[PDB]
Amino acid sequence: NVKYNFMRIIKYEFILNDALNQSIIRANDQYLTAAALHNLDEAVKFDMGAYKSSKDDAKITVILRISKTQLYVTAQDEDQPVLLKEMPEIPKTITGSETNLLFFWETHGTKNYFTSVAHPNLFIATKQDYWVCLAGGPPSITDFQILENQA
DNA sequence: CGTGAGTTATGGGTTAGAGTCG
Ligand SMILES: [Mg+2]
Ligand SMILES: [Mg+2]
Ligand SMILES: [Mg+2]
Ligand SMILES: [Mg+2]
Ligand code: NA
Repeated sequence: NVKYNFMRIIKYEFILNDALNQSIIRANDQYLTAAALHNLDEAVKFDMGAYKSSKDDAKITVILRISKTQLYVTAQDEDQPVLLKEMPEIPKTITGSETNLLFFWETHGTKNYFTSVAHPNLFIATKQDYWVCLAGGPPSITDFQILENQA
């Protein structure tokens, strides 16, 4: 059906801050969480890879990688934590169930939203005292600020 | 450093137009 093809990395080493000034950080080895940080060196740094679709998608599709690693952000289902998936190289071709690696990246001003290609009404979301999850919206926080050049 | 008339559209350059590329 729909196929996604990797173009290139379009953003290196950025930080995601939610609307509450909380940065995404590593929770353990599997998950991410969010926390208010004084020192942004504890914040995860991300790379963003752009994909084209085989059809005229409305919003650009991206993959999110933890910078200087082989760990890619992967969606599960609603209210479940995103998973860090280890991969030898960035996937050149994505279709079928592997679209859980991909997100539509939309901006509303300075606000950035990442919706699962596998679940287009679910967002990367932070929730107090819990891991970064897929969520439909409030009370979860779904709008992020992108802090660039944070290597 | 990235193709080949496509999703040609774009937040963007990748957007022209078959020819560079090592
Ligand atoms: Mg998580
Ligand atoms: Mg494609
Ligand atoms: Mg997804
Ligand atoms: Mg989001
Ligand atoms: Na489009």
